[PDB]
Amino acid sequence: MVQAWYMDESTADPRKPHRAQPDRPVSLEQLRTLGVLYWKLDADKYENDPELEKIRKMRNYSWMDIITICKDTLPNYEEKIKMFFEEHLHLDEEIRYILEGSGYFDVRDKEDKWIRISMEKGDMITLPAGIYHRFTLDEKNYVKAMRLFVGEPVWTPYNRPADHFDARVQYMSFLEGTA
Ligand code: NI
Repeated sequence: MVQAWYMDESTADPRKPHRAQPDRPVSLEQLRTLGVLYWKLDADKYENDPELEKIRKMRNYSWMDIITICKDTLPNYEEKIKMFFEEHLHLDEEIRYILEGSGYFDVRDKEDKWIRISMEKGDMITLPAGIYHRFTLDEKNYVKAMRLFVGEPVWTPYNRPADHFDARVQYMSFLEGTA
């Protein structure tokens, strides 16, 4: 089962689990109140999976590619890794389906406290436009992820503060409507 938790107060070593003590787990239902949605798939089948196709058609995920984050293969690795972990938002959904390996997507809750989401092979997530978030590898230091997009992609991050954007305003309005 996909795991998420409130983070501790240490600012060192982003790749460690950083579980708050005592444990404060976060449920998929609480994540939905933040607009964060999740599906579980068989990642071995990703090249030809009717279940993935059902989600892509439902959600209008008409575009995809594959990215591999590995200290060796990935160009500008050190710079990209730093960028990924900077708190930012996008004006579009951020949709990621983990094909191999694992990593952490952190999101702000309604009180602007960090929640860490542990994503592993088979896990698919969408972070809504406007949500403040960041990504890091975990201590296994490897992930292969499918990126999906509603139409032709724009990857631009806006590092916090980015509060003026319509996407952020609309997201804040969405938050008023959930539990
Ligand atoms: Ni992002």
